[PDB]
Amino acid sequence: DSYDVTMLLQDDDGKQYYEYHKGLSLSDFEVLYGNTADEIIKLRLDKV
Amino acid sequence: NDFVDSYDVTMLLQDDDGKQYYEYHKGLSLSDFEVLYGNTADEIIKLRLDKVL
Amino acid sequence: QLLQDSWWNQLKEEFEKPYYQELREMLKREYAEQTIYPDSRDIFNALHYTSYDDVKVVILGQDPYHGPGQAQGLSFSVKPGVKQPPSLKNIFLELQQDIGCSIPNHGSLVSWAKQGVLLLNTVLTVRRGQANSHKGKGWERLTDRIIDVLSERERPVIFILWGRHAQMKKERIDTSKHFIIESTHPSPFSARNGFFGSRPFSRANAYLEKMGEAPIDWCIKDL
Ligand SMILES: [Cl-]
Repeated sequence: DSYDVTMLLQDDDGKQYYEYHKGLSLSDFEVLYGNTADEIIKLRLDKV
Repeated sequence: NDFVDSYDVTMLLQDDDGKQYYEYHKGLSLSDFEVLYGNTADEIIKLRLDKVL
Repeated sequence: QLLQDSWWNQLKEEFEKPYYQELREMLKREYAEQTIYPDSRDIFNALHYTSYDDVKVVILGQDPYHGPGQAQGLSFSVKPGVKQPPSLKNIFLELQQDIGCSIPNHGSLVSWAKQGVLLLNTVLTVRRGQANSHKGKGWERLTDRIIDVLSERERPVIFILWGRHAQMKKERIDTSKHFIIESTHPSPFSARNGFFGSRPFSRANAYLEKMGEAPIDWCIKDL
């Protein structure tokens, strides 16, 4: 029912960086994915 | 395609009876990944998406 | 008084309650100690731009964008000059198929707000880079009451409810008076499962015209 979401993203200048979101429902995750503007290099979803 | 990237997807899934199993998908477009996510009925324990260099 | 008269006359009692005072105190600390979005001056922008009397359409969102330069205190919209996120791009793609509008060179929906579209998120603040981090802190209590007072309005309101979380608010809305347009969410995971082809913009305008109200000019002009 609850998930942690980790993404490796790449900005327009080529810099790669991790974001860490915690305690999301799958619905929250689906919305988060649609709210992620930079290129997704890696994505991890892990049930808590 | 020299103008498009591909992705690998790994999922650890759990069936309705509680058995956990891995599923491996290779060479997907981003759109393919999104469709795959929607078509996955079993419970997601782990999901990994990795862009292929 | 934190809001213009037509909203304040409906909501003033909420702002006096303990839960709001607790929320305000939490936010005063968090704005000082870390990075919270949107900017504090922008928290109520959806209500500043769209008065209670002027509401024609409500487009419900969840929480603000969590990255620098994005959130304006409006659901879905982004400040001019930043990249449009994927759900917002999908909103513009549907708008293009439905109404015909060209895709704009920015993602700001302020034009819609100025024409009576209430761009209401259910949670009004977020910690940078941490989605849903202000869930359950008091905002949902207030935004439920905003929905309640709109439901209580005599003049009908058109509610556009994209996705499961927004659709849960149907229970608060008096459908003997108000109109509901609902579909799957514009997120890439769900857009091609109902959102695309739903024609929410022309449908909203058709409800307005039936009521003798001026339609929304949905097309966003380049900056
Ligand atoms: Cl949905």
